[PDB]
Formats: sequence, C-alpha cells, structure tokens
Amino acid sequence: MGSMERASLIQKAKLAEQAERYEDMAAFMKGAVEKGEELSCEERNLLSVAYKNVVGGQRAAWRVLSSIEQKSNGPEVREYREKVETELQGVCDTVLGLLDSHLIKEAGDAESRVFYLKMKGDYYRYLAEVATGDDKKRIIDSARSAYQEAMDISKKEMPPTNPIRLGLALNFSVFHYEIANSPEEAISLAKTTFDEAMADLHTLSEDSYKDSTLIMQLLRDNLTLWT
Amino acid sequence: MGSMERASLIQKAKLAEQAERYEDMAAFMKGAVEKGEELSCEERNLLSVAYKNVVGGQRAAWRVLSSIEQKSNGPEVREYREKVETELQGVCDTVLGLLDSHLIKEAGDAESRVFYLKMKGDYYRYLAEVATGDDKKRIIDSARSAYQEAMDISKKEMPPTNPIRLGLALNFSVFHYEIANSPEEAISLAKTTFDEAMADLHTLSEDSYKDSTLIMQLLRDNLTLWT
Amino acid sequence: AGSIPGRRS
Amino acid sequence: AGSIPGRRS
Ligand SMILES: *Cc1ccc(C(=O)Nc2ccn(C)n2)cc1
Ligand SMILES: *Cc1ccc(C(=O)Nc2ccn(C)n2)cc1
Ligand SMILES: [Cl-]
Ligand SMILES: [Cl-]
Repeated sequence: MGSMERASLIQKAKLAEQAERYEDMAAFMKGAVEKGEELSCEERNLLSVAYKNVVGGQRAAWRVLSSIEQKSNGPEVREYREKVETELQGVCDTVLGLLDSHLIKEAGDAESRVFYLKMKGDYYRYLAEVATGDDKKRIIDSARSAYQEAMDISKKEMPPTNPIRLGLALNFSVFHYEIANSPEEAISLAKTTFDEAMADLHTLSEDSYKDSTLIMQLLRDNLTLWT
Repeated sequence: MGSMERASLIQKAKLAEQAERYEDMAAFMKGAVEKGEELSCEERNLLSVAYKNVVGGQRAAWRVLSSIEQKSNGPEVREYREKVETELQGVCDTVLGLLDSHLIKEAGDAESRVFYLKMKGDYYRYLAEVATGDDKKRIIDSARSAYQEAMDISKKEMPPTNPIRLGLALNFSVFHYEIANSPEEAISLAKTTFDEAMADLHTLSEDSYKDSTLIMQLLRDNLTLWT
Repeated sequence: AGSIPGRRS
Repeated sequence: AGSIPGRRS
C-alpha cells in the first residue's frame, strides 16, 4: 500500500469494516502502520478489529478441521488443517511483526503501550492454540511475558475501570485458563479484576459506566463458566 | 490445483464448506472442474454453493459501498467500490469461463444442462447488477438467453415440481423483476410456476414433497412482496 | 426479492 | 470461556 496516502488507507479501512471486508481492512491498516507514524486511539482500534476478525475466521476454521482430524484418528484432512494452520500462523506473525517494527518501541503513553502489549500477548496466544512441541513452551512464555508487562503498566498507570485494563485482565485470565493450565490463577485474576472495578464505578460518568460494566459482565460470564 | 487428485479436491471442498472457507471451496472446485471430467449431481452442487457464497459476500459489500457512494453524491469511496466491483466481475468471469470451458457443451442430461444454464444466467445477472452502459444491455440479454434455454429444456424434460426447475423459475422471475424492469412478467412466471407445482405435488414422496414445497414457499414469499 | 439462497450443501 | 470479542468498531 506504499503508493496510497495514509489518510486514504484509514478512510478505506473504515469503509471495509462497514462492508465486512476484514481482509481488506487488515491490509489497509497494515499499510497505514507501515507509513511509520504512531497510531491514534481510533486507528489502534481499527488495526485491532481488522486482524481480530481475520484470525477469528481462521481459528474457527482450524477448530472445525482439527475436530474432524481427531475423529478420523487419507491425508486430506491433515493436509487441509495444516494449510489453514500455516495461514493462521502467517497472519499472527504479520501482526507480531507490526508490533515489533515499530509500534511498541515508539509507544510511550500507557494507553498505547498497554494496548500493543495486550495485542502481542493475544497473537502469541493464538499461536499457542495451534502449537505442539519444541516451540509451544517458548510461545506460551512469550504470550505470558507480553501480558505481564501490560498488566504491570496498567496497574500503575490506569484506574481499575479502564476498558483497556479490564480487557487485558479478561484475556490474560483466558490465557491462564485455556493455555497455561492454571484455572485457579484465571479465576483469581477475574475475581480480583471484577471486584476492584466494582469499587471504582462510582467515579465514572454514565457513558464510561456503560463501557466498564459491559466488560465486567464478560469477566462475570467466565467466572460463572469456571466455577 | 493441477498437482492434486480430483478426489482429494472434492474431499477438501467438502471440508472447506464445513469450515465455512468458501474461497478455498471455490478454488478446490475450480481445480476439480479443470480436471476435465463431467461433474456428478453432488459435485455440481458443491461448485454452485462455493461460488454462490463467494460472490454473495462480494455483492453484499458492493451494495454497502454503492449506497455510501450515492449518499456522498475524496475519491476513496468510489475507488474502493470499483476495487470490490472488479473483484466481483473477476469471480463471475471465472465461473462463466468454467461453464464455457467446457461444462455446458459436455452436459447432455436435462438435470446437468439446466443446472449449468441456470448458473450461466445467474452469473450474468450478477454482472448486470453492477453494469451501467455500452455493456449492460448485452449482459442483460446474455442472462435472459441462458435462462430462456434452461426454461425451454426444463419445461420439456422435467416435472413441474423438480427442484432445479423450480429454482430456475424463481431466479428467472427475480431477473425479470430486478434486472429487466418487467415486474408483470416476474409475477406471472412466479404464479404459473407455483400453481403448476401445486398440482403435481400428489405424485411425490414425503422427502420430495418437502424439497419442492420449500422452494414453492420462496416463490410465494416473492409474490407476497411484489403484490 | 429473494433468489435461491443456495449457500448450504 | 470468552476473550474480548473486539470484532466491532
Ligand atoms: C482488549 C479490549 C478490546 C476492546 C475493549 C473495549 O470495548 N473498549 C472500549 C469500550 C468503550 N470505550 C471507550 N473503549 C476493551 C479491551
Ligand atoms: C437453483 C437451485 C438451487 C438449489 C435448489 C435446491 O434446494 N434443490 C434440492 C433440494 C433437495 N434436493 C434433492 N434438491 C434448487 C434450485
Ligand atoms: Cl490442502
Ligand atoms: Cl482501493
């Protein structure tokens, strides 16, 4: 997208979202990042939404194919699962490459740095979902390390109701439960996150209250499923 | 897909459908067609379902972007609508190329020939939806001619309840209403198709009855919308 | 106005 | 177990 204006890439990313053309949206936002300027709050959200939808479709397809493959145990099911898996890993690597070159190192504010580090943890988590051996442990540790640095910053720099802080804790708790085989850590994090947000709700406006309570409900839903 | 076995392409098309990976499904079925053998009834359905989903997403996106473009009347919205439009036209041309090389000319049975000719009418209809001038009239006539040859064969060779015959009449009626500016022809075709199917239902088994009445309900839904 | 859905099977 | 949907906006 080197020949397209940064502003046009952003405008077209928004159009692609309206058209539910998430592959296009991701390519447009990738081009915008590669312009080399930092991303605004809105622009970060566009980047996140685009790639979340793309990898979301790949993860759903991988789970369908992995389930069929396990029930069978010709080479076709394995071959096709491998093809989808390789495409998913390529998208994760692309996102991680954008964060490493050079979104994270230029992110100084808590809101941007926590956002990117949460992304880093998420896409290593997606890699961990399909990983098996020799690399699964290192991939899991890469996810944990990114989430942990994001947690440390968010606890120091953000109120307990901040939606980025809440969504980071939600996803880190999912990492603990689904990836790290640490369901007690997952439950403890979700509970402490929920309780500390509840005690901070009195400080919020009507609109901020709606934003925070929506994510607290997601924490509650998980606790209900896990306990 | 020249290096993959025909049977493996078919198997992977079915897997892609289960994974809702319709772009893959279409590429697999394109590879199967290019093996040069005729397609079975099931294989024809796989080809149809794959490309219907692919172009269905493109048509939905084109309509979103065309609507935004009309409300605006920078170049971004027009440029992006043009990009989606070109991609849609490429998929339609690909399908039409498969029918022309060489599915239709080798299709001798009524069930296969009507199926392919209905497809030909459908994908020219999709081209007509986005066409404007110098070519829209010729594209519309290409759609009408394909539908008409399919109608002539289906009336001669198929019972009035045959699901292919019913779905062809349904789509030809939509062509009349939406493309050809002939709503009275659309209504007349839908009514006559419905009534002649109703009078033939007594000949059908329980399962065939369910297949035919489902499509007759679609004709009824359109008549309810048009009258 | 609906054409054949034809998106499944 | 649900992560942040994050698929809209
Ligand atoms: C990781 C993540 C993704 C999305 C959200 C979210 O919904 N944030 C939000 C809602 C309203 N406002 C202003 N921000 C949180 C966390
Ligand atoms: C153009 C078209 C597409 C799909 C159908 C259909 O649903 N056919 C069907 C149902 C049950 N059986 C055996 N065939 C019809 C027309
Ligand atoms: Cl494959
Ligand atoms: Cl464009």
